[PDB]
Order: sequence, then structure tokens, then C-alpha cells
Amino acid sequence: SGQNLENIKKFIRAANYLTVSQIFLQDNFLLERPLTFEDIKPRLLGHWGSCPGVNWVYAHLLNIQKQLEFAKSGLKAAFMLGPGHAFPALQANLFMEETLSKVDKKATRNAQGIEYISKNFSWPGGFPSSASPFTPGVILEGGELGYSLSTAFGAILDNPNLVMTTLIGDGEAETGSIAAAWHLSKLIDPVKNGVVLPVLHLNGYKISGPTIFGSMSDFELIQFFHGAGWEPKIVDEYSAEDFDLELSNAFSNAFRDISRIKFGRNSKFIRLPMIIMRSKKGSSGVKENNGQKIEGNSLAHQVPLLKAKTDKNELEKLENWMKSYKFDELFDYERGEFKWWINDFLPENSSRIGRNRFVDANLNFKELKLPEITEGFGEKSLAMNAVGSLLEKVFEKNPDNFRFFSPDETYSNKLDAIFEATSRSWQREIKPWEKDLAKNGRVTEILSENCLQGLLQGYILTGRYGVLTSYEAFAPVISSMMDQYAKFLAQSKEVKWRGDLASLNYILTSTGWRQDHNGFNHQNPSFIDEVLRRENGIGQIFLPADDNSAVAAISKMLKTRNNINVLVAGKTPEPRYFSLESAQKQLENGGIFVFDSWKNQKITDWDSISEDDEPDLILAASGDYVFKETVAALQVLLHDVAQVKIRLVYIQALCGKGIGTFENTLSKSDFVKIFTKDKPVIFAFHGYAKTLKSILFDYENPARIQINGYEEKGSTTTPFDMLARNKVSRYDITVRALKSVSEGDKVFGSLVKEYRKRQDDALRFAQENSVDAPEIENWDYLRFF
Amino acid sequence: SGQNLENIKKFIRAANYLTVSQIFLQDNFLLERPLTFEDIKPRLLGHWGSCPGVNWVYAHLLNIQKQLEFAKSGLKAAFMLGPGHAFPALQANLFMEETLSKVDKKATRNAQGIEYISKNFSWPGGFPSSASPFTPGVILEGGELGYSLSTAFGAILDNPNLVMTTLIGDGEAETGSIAAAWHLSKLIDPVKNGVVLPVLHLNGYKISGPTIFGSMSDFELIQFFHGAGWEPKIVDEYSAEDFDLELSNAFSNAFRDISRIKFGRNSKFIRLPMIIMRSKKGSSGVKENNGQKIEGNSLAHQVPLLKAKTDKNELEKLENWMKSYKFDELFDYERGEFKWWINDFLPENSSRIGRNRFVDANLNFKELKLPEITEGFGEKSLAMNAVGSLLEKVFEKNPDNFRFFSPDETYSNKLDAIFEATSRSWQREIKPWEKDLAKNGRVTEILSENCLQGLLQGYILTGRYGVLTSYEAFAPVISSMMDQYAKFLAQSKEVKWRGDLASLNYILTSTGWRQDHNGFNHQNPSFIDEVLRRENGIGQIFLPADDNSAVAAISKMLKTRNNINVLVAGKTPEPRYFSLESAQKQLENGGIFVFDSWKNQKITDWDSISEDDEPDLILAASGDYVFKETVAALQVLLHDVAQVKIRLVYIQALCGKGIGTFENTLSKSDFVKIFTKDKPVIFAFHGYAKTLKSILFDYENPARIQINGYEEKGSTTTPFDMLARNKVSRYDITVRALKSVSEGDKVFGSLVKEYRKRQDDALRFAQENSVDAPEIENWDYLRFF
Ligand SMILES: CC(=O)c1sc(CCOP(=O)(O)OP(=O)(O)O)c(C)[n+]1Cc1cnc(C)nc1N
Ligand SMILES: CC(=O)c1sc(CCOP(=O)(O)OP(=O)(O)O)c(C)[n+]1Cc1cnc(C)nc1N
Repeated sequence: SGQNLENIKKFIRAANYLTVSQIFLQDNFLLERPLTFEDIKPRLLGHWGSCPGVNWVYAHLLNIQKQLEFAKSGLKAAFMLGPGHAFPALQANLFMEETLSKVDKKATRNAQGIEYISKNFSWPGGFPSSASPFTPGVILEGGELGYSLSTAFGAILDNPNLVMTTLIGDGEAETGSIAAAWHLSKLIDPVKNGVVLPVLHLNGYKISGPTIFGSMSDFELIQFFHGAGWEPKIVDEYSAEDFDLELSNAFSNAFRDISRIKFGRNSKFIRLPMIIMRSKKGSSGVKENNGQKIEGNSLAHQVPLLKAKTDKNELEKLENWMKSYKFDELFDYERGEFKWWINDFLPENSSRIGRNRFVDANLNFKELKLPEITEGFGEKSLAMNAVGSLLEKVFEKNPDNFRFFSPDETYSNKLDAIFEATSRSWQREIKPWEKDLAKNGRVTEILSENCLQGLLQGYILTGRYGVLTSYEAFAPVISSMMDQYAKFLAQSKEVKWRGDLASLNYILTSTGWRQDHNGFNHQNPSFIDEVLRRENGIGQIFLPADDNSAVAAISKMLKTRNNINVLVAGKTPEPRYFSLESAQKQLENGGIFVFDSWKNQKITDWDSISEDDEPDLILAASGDYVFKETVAALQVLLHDVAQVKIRLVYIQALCGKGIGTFENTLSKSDFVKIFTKDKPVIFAFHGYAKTLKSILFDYENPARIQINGYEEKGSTTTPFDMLARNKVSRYDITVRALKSVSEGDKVFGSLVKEYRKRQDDALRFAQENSVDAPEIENWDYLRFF
Repeated sequence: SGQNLENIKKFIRAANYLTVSQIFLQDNFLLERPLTFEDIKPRLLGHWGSCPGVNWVYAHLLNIQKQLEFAKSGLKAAFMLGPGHAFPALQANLFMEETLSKVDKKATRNAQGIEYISKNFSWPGGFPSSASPFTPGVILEGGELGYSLSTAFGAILDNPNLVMTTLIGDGEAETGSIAAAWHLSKLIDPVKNGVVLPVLHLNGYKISGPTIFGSMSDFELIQFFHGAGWEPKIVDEYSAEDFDLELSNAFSNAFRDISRIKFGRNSKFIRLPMIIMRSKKGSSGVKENNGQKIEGNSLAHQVPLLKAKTDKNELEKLENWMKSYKFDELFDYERGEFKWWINDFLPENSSRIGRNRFVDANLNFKELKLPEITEGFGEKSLAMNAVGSLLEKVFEKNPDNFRFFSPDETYSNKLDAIFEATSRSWQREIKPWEKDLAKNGRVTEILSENCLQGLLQGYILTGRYGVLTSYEAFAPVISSMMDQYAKFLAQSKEVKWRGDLASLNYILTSTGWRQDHNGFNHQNPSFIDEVLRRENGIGQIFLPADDNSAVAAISKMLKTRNNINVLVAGKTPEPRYFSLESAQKQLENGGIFVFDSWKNQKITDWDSISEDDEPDLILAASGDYVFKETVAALQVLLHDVAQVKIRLVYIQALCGKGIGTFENTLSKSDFVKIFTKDKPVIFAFHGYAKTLKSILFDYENPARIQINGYEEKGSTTTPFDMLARNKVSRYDITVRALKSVSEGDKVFGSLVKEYRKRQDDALRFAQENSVDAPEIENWDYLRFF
């Protein structure tokens, strides 16, 4: 114990020394000669206040892992860093562990490695100032605060004997996501999945002020964290005779309780332990400077000596601070290597914190077994039921690497068929009249969308599969956090040892065009714009036409890696236009369907399109309801005049690089063939008009393309009134097509008046009877298969 | 007591009867004859499960208001409905009291009014199914759950006699916004302000399953809500008499409130009480149907009898359910009015819940006094310091209707000058080394952005002013909720009795181009895209060029009403420009600056632009950090080649309707004069390129416009490296301009080679020295002063 404690103290001292050397020094890293003004970095970037807590937690975790390995237990520990601004200290904890030496050859544990890791911190072309995928064993960026407990819970599923210790700052704990994630222990069974160990760094200060949790006493914190499903233990630096002994006792007790919980079963609810660690912010640093308080104050957040390159007293303070660590007793200056204590302290390579096998995606990724797609049919299209049946088959075929997440909307979205295979995860009591609740359920349901997104991202980044479904309007709640994930993917594109990962799959349904029980608060198609905004080859939206297109698309997204895909489709009975082979060929051609109505010819290959024979007008649609309105308008236009030639175009997929998919994106020359250079193009969009305008900016002649979308209007009314309020009903589409072609009002005016009268009569019937007119409800639509 | 109890019971019986009549009946509202199949609505829309709790709370609130007015107390109570899907029951509570009759003449409290409110619920053209601005006394729609506590805390400020009772659902309490807002009592003093009263519905069930909070026992709930700084009380429907217990709870809660608000004896932290009530979901309704459980189960969420128009047993169940409420003992069928008992229950006029004076925007809105604008002094311009000084003057001049909100970032954003007027609100202990903390501070700081947005919207919707500042990267966290606010404004455009409101003002600074201490996670310019997507005349972005432009813009947004404005500017020492507080203010009438470099001529009136002489190319920028690069590129181009003519265009404001402001938006004819029809336009943007592409879709000839902006690339490096990574540096701009102008690549090949070599040398110097080259650091710019 005493030799053990001495080894932890030496490890902490060395980690602190390399942290300060990373922050300040650019030369004379070993301090063999007195410090001058030429051995200081020109710009003193970085942070210091949270580093000592990171060092203490990492060293105690290494000691605990060594003890567990001696006990011959199967538990493997991993570390998660919430405060991503404390990156350099963690870097030091890797350098003396030799994890970084397995990735970079220049980071060997010697004097050259010390110089390499000290000079290149925050340097242009060196290591970044924050956590990144370039760091081994890192899955959470920590830049945007929060999203730390949910990702830790998501990485623990289906990975027993894995203990993930995550560090959460007290200022970060004031966010909504962290506050909501405390209840995630009521839905996950730790015996068959694993244990998450939370440590709260209660330094007491934010960037420039005290914290909410730092103001609370010990009694209030105990009651708050025991009101949820946690068992908290508090250790404070201000009153402890020996801080490291208390930290060792707390970690040993927590891991003993974890081992006791794993070995055995209990027919009740579990209470995972957690550690609150209170310490002075920026401990073991400069105490005072220019009469102000640094240690134990919010002024230690950034660097505490901003003028060390020009002020003599600041340089003396920095030199004394670095010499307080006594690096001569740990390092060996003669040979340039560490002494014999570091080999005694560290365990073997297979059982170290930074090289956990359960967290790595290279040792856990497997292919997904796709069942045969059965394109069953009835009388009307029900895309959500078919998607649920296919996901039920997927759940049957892959019983270890597939999961489902939803914010209590599985029945409302017509995806309940998946309950024929698996139940919903629930660790609390079940009443006899309740159904679909089990401890080992593979569906997790909670109203906090942030927790669901964190669980999905943790499960995917560990190396497995998942799909998250939701309403379309409530998606942007997890908008910004999703963008963070995208950055990770971009930062994984330049790393040669990361490996492949499953795609991030969203199923957004119950769109605003058919919200019957709610009005104007459940219609917000802005999530797809945020998905399409990113430009690092990430972002795909799938726009099915019927149930066959829906099952083809949901089969396509499960075969894609390292991307983000969103599928938006309705859940109401709908007409059917395409069979299985036509839908599959359309998806393999990008997702564009072209039809000529004056000759009744479907075109699925862009070759053999006649230049001598071109359409007079183009009607294009994107989305199921707008496609129904477009085909109804095309039917009316074929009935009435039939002298002009109309080409019908439907788009099934959109990507950040243009029209179609990333693998097969429509080019600038095929757009000219599909869409004629000068003919008008009336376009109906499921979402905002500017979302399509941004994509169509880069294509040929954007002046003639009229685009109509949601336009942010509507209330609780009939579906036809909802379509007519935003000028995307069939009659206004026909009016626009008549006015866009030839003179318009000169010859086709009376038809415009007749169509407006028909729309007025339909709206009057809907207003008077609260149901749609029988002319629209019993409409006879077109067929293509 | 007993007379009051039976009057309350009669009120709740009437409320339940009108709620069911609103949900189901189309005719025979008084049930004079036996119910048939022709008196049922064709579509049964609405919700029922949460309505009885709303009715109980409203009746007890009215009783407690009458009892308060008996003793001549100044406290005025208001009601807030979190579960917005429970709208019809609240409507019933607005019918027996004559609040709805003051707005609508047809809603008079008689038989015709009963028919009017029952027939038109969820009808096309009638009352909506959810809460809306059309309802008097409503400031929160309740569509997106979780924004109820923070809005109440925002609306409760500077109103010492307003007590707001808000209803929160147990499923809604699982959202992170509510869990973050539970701690808001530690920053707002309830003696000089009002008291927010939270009530937890706790019916036990979500849409399709149990709730997390419903699974917790009483002991766990007591600990969780005591640890957060509240005084919870529990009443359950499984008791002898629910109404007597509820009345005792409300009476004791009001006694504590009056004993704490007017004595002022306590100087330490306070403990606001809250009410936790437990009841069966959909109480006093259908018990069983088709062998399933309805009352006390999640199946009572929507309509519990979905086939009452076709099934005889369902119709009989509905008739028995409605006849369970004996409406004959509360109504006179021949007179058509209520009996005398209601006149003994309702309090005096204007002492009623639905007509609170402290909540209405009318009778509380006052114009803001703008101090005189002053110019900036010095070579380098600091926009944030000038903005802070102007806000300090505003705080001085308006000591009762202005407040500031920030997520612990006002020191880092160079806005600390406002600390010369007011401190930060803080109700906890203050250390001797801590500064800018006071109980009566007018600045609220917490890391939860959702709480800040809720406080700002609550303050603004009651008829006062406020400004919220933040980083640009973490703004999208509050994107979607902001969209909800915009919808409110749109509905307020169609309500004739709703008064004016102050604009929603954002200041986002520390942009991604100058994140020195942070890396990739702190660059995300997507919030302005979310704001610009509103299409109801809402959404304005202000893009200052220097400090004078910043103060002119911040003076302009404080003079705008019923809108949303965003101001984005840097905080680094930047060169000054045309802005001398006079030319800048003249530019603000249009928001666009035009300069001709071949004759050194500024243009402020667009009708003076000569059509005979035209620029050879246009360099345009939007944002200060890239305006620097484009004026440097203009300087280099003027130095090297003089036979070409360059027109410099800067844009200061963008709106959803086009270029400029809503009051003065650039037309499609002025765009042709400013931007020539066929000349190339090299445009450089502060944010994403597609955000500007969507706006420029609607203008003339968008094919020739080369838009470059942030490309999601960068790391911890020098500012010039950050500019060059996204191809928006000065050398990139001049290379692009040379490529655009030149007919062939062999005329300016030496120049582009030289500029590429110069950029390579600058990047090499930055890589080797970690400091920008002296050629760039000591650059000499031009001025239009
Ligand atoms: C650099 C950065 O992004 C930091 S660090 C920091 C204070 C962290 O509080 P904490 O007490 O948990 O940290 P610690 O004392 O060092 O442990 C803030 C508010 N920010 C900016 C910020 C703002 N808001 C959000 C959601 N995320 C971030 N990162
Ligand atoms: C219709 C709608 O938008 C409702 S109602 C409702 C149940 C609310 O649970 P709670 O028990 O707290 O309310 P109560 O049953 O009425 O008492 C949900 C989940 N939703 C959809 C939904 C989903 N997610 C979010 C953030 N908001 C909403 N409104």
C-alpha cells in the first residue's frame, strides 16, 4: 500500500510536470540550466485548472486495474474525458503508459519523446489543444459540453466486464443533457451489459464564476444524487489529511461493489456507485499573481502567467513552479529514460486503460446479416408497417449487434411489428395490464431525445449497429449535437488505424402534412437542412414514394458505412406506384424516376433520351404527399388539354454533393438531359423551399425552376386544406403549370377560373362538413407497374 | 369550507361536461333527447387523459384567488399550461368565467355559447386542438414539451405581486430542459420579484407506457425535489377525499408564499414550495372497453372511444359517461343560463386568473430610452467593448425594463463594461475574492442555454426588453425552441387584440475564425441559417464591419418590434473602415456599402451608378474577418494590375425576404445596378456557402457568382492558416479573381504562381515559428474615413 501510494504520487508528479512542459516550454524541457526568456512559447495557449483531477483519476484507475489483474478478474476499465479542454494532461497519462508509442514512433518514452510531445502541443501542425480521434482510446470529443453520460451508457450495452469511468465537470453538469442522463440507470441492466462509473469534478468554478453545484452543501448533493438511482461518495481536498489515500479507498470500494453486483443476481432495482471529488481549481500551481487569487479561483481556467515571456517575476514563478515537481528523482538524466518505479507501477500491455479491447471498433465490428426483402402488398401502401416487419426480420437475424431507440413513439409511428421479436428495456416494476416491458429488451424508450442520441452514438462508435426513430418536427432538438458527431467522422477520415463504422440512421415520420390531433406545433422540416449542410462527404436523405421504396431504402442504408442517413416517410394509407424491381433499379441508378405521359414510357436509364422530342413542361415532386398531389394534377392536365407534353420526375434521395446518393450522384450533364434547358420546372418539396434552392443553385439555369414547399402555414384542418394553404395542392399546381407554359392567361384563363372554383368548392365542403369531399377521397390515381 | 368545497365540485363537474362535449358531440349538447349516431363528430380528435387535473387545478386556483381577495392582498395569480394537448379543458375554464366573452361576443355564457364552443373545437375554421395566441392569457403554446419552467421564471421577473402556477407533466419532466430549470431558484430573488409555482401532474403514463417519475416512490421524489432546492408536498387520488387535500395543500402553499414575500426576515437562501399530485390518467371516464383498461392506463391519452359513431355499445358508454355528470343540477334548460351558485363562486372582475394585469403585454409595455451614440477612439477597432459601453449607458437610462443573459461568457466576450452599472444575479454565498455578484443583479448566468432562452422569452412576452449573448458555435443548441417562438409571432400577426412586443435580440461573438484556445469543436455557423429560414417576416442578421457599425446596428435592433435579430461580430483588434458614425448610419438605410477603386468613389445612392462605365469584376464579402482578406486582396490587385476595374461591396444586414432589412430590402432591379449582369462576382461569406446560395437563388443570374465560405476544415493554428484552409485568404481571393477575369490561363500565370508561392511561404513561416509572418501582421490597409 505504501509502495503503491508512493508510485501513484510519482506518477501524478510526472504527469503534472509533462502537463506544464506541454503548456509553457518550447526548449530546455529538462531544466538542466536556469530558465530564460527564449525557452517560452510565443503564444501561451491551453488550459490548466482541470488537469490535476484528470491526472489523479487516471493514476488511481491504473492502480485499480493492476489490482484487478492481480485478482484474476475479467473486468476491463476505460476512461472518458468530459472536459475536453483538459487534453494535454490526458496526453501525458498516455505518454508514460506507452499507448501513444504504439501509434506514433516518435512518442517513445525517452527524452526525444518528451521533447516531441512538449514542443508540438498546440503548435501549427502538431497535436491539437482539445481531444480528437487522433488520440487513442477516444470516442468523445468533449468540445461542446454535455453528452458525456449518455455516450458512456451507450458504449456499455452488450459489452459485459467493461467499466467506463467518465469525468464530468461541475459546470458541465448544469446542462440539460447531463441533468437528464442521471435517470438512464432505470432502463439498462448492468449485469448483462456493464457498469458506468461517474466521477464529478467539483472544483467549484466555471470560466469566470462559481458553479451551481459548488454552492450546494454536501447534504444537498447527497440528497440530489440519491434521489436518482445512484450511490454517491464525496471526497474533498480541503479537509482530507491525505487526498490520495481517500481517492484509493473510494475507487477500491466502488470497484468492489461493482464486482459484487456482477457476481450474482437480485430481483430488484440496482444502485450504481459514483464519486464526487472536490478540489481546488488549478491545484499545485501558482498561488498568487499581482495580488489576485489563482489557485482555488476561476482565474486558473486558462494559463495563469500570460506575461511569462516579458516579465521577470512571472518567469521566476514559472521556474519555481516547474522545479517544485522534482523531475530529477523520477527521470534518469544520464540515459534519458524513466527509473525502475514506472515498470513496477504499470501492468502488462494487454491490461492497460488506453488499450481496452471492448471500446475499440477494430476488434468488435461485424457485418450485418440482411434478411431477404419480401415486398408484400395489399390494397394501399403502409410503409411504416413494412419497415417494422423488415426490422423485425433484422432483429431475428442479428441478435447481438442491433438495437432500436424511440422517444415513446413506437406505436404512434406504426412500427409495433418489431415487438414480435423484442420487448422494451425496463428495470422497474411491471403492472399486469402493461405489455412489451422486459429487463433484457432491445428497445430503449425515453422522452429525452438527447439521451437517445447519446446512446445511439455510443453504441455506433463502439462498433455496432442502431436505428433511431422520431417525429420530424422534434428532430432539431438533437440537431447541434449531431453536427458534433459529423466532425468526429471528418476527423476519422485522416486516421490510418481507426477502421470502419456503422452509419447513423434516422427514421423520421408523422410529418406535418398529416398531423390530425395537433396543429402548427408539430410541423418543422428543418432537420434535413442541417443534415445536408455538412460538406465532408456526410449527409444523405431518403425520400420513399411507397412501401416498396421504403423497404428498398431501409435495406440500402443498412449497407452503408461511415455516414449519416435520414429516412422520412408517411404512415397513412397511400397509393402504390412501383414494384420491387423498379424501386431497386431506381435506387441503384441514384433515386430518380422519370416518366413520359404523352407516350406512356417509363425511363430508368438516362441514355436514349431523344433530343428531337422534349417535354413542354416538367412536374417534379419530392415527398409522398406532394407526389400524390403532382400525379393528381398530371391526371387532370392529361384529361383537360392533353396538347402539351408533361414529364414527371420523382427524386428518392438527396446528398450533400448533389442529386442522388454519394456512390451515384447525378452529374451536371445528366441534369440537362432529365431537365430541359429552357422548359419550366414546377417543383413540390416536402420541406422548405430554400433547402432545395441551395442544392439547385449549382445546377443548370436555376431561374426557370419554381419551387414550392411547406412555407410555414396551417392549422388543425383537413389534409386537402393543409395542402391548399401552402399552395401545393393539385389545383394550384395545375394553375402554375398552365401559367408557366405558352401565354397562359390568354388561352388558358377559363381553365384557371374553373380550377380555382373547384378548389373553393372543396374548401367550402371541408369547412362545412369537417370531412374531405368525395371527389378527392375517392380519386382514381395513376399506376406505373 | 363545505359550501366552498361543493361549489368547487360543481365547477369541476361543469368543466368535465363541457370538455367531453367539446371532444365528442356535434349536436344535442344538452342531452335533451337520447343520444343517436347523428350527434357525433365525423372525426374524433383531441386528448382526454390530462384534462381532469387541469380542471382541479383551475378550480382550486379560482377559489384561492377569491379567498386572497377577501383578505385584501395584492397577490395576483396566473395559470400556465405545459401539456398544450389538454387545451379544451382550459377552454372550459375560460367559459364559466367571462374571460372568453370579453374577446368573442359569440362565447357568451349561455346555451348558444355552449353550442359555439362545443361545435367549433377542432373544426376546420374553429378553435385549434392545442393552445395558441388566440387564447387569452396564454404566452406558452406547449407544443414542444419542456419549456414551461424557464418561461415562467422569465415572465416572473420585476413583478413582485405576480404568482404564476405552471402545470408540468411527468413525462415532460424527463426532458433535460425541465431538469436544468429546476435549479433556477438559486439565481432569482423572489422578494423583489414574483414566485413561480410548479405543479407536477404525475398521471403515471406517457403516450404508450409508464413514466420514469411515475416509477419512483414518494421517498425518492421527496429526496430528488428537496435536493434541488424546493419544498415538495404529495397528494394522491388514492385517498379519502382528493379535493379537500388539494384545497388544504393550495391554502398552505399560499400561506407560505404570503409569509415569505412580505416579511423579509430571511436573508439566506429561500425554499419555494411546489405541489406534487398523483391521480389516475383520464379519471372519471370510461373504465373498460373491449376487455382493456382505459382509466388509470396509457390508453386514455387520445380519444378512448374511437368508434362511437358505428358501435352501439360505445355510443351507450359515451351517453352513460356524459350523464354521469348531472348537468341538470348546474344549468337551467329553459332559461339557458347557469344557476346562482356560480355567482357565489367566481371572484370579482379583474381579480381572475384569465385576466391578470401583470401578464398582459398591454398595460405593461413601455418604449426604451436610447442614449446618445458615441464614436470609438484609437487605431484598432474593438466592437465588443463599444457594444458593452453602449449597453452600460442603456442599463443606466432604463433601470426597470432591461436585462442581460449570458452562459458565463461575458468576460470572455469583452462585454464586462456593463459591470459598471449592474452585477450578476446570485442568491448564494459570495467569497471575498469573488466580484460582480449581487442579489439584485440584472445579469443572469448559467451554462444551460435552454434556461437562458426560456428566461429571455418569458421576459419579452410580458412586455419588456432583453438581449442574450453567446458563442456562435453553441447557439444551435437552442435552435428548435427559438423556432417555436417564431411560430407564436406568426399567430400573433392574425390576432387583433394583441399588442406590440420587443424584439428577440442575440449577440453571438467569438466566431470560429479566431478560436485560439480551442479547436475544431468551436466552429459551427449554422444558427443564422436556422433564423433565416422563417418566412413570416421574421429573422434578421446584422453583420458589422467595425465598432461604429456594431453600435449603429445595436442601436437599430433596439428600435424594432415583433421580430428576431442576430448580431455577429469579432472581438479582436481589427482595422477601422468607412464607419465614422455618420457614413455608417447612412449605410444602415439599406445595409450595403459600394466602393469604386479605379476612381476612389464611395456610393450611397443606387440611382447614381453609371450604366456607361461598369466594373470588370466584383469582390464582395460578408463578415469582418473576411472583409479584411478581401480588402487586402483588393490592395494587392490594385498594386499589380491596374487596367482592371474592381468594385468592392460589403453587406451589413440580411433578412428572410432578401438583401438588407425588412423595412428596406434591396429589390431585384437594384441588384442589377449594384451587381452587373454578366461580370463575375467573387463572394466571400462568414458562414456556410449554401446559406448565401439559398438567398441568392432568387436574384439575377446566380450562375456567375462564386461563393466561398466556411468549409468545415481547420484546427488549432494561426489565423492566416485558418483563412487559407477554407480557401478564403487574400491570395486565394486574388487567384480566383485572376482566373475569373482572364480569358486564357497564359496571361496571368506568373501572377498566380507568385501568389501561390507567397501563400506557401506564409504557411511555412507559420508552421516553423508558430507566429504569423511580419508581412501579414504589419499590413497597411486603406480607409474610407
Ligand atoms: C473551453 C470551452 O469550451 C468551455 S469551458 C467552460 C467551463 C467548463 O466548466 P467546468 O467547471 O465543468 O470545467 P473545469 O472547472 O475545468 O473542470 C465553458 C462554459 N466553455 C464554453 C462552452 C459553453 N457552452 C457549452 C455548451 N460548451 C462549452 N464548451
Ligand atoms: C401530443 C404531443 O405532442 C405529445 S404528448 C406526449 C405525452 C406527454 O407525457 P405526459 O404524461 O407528461 O403528459 P399527459 O399524459 O398529457 O399528462 C408526448 C410524448 N407528445 C409528443 C412529444 C414528444 N416529444 C416532445 C419533446 N414533445 C412532445 N409533445
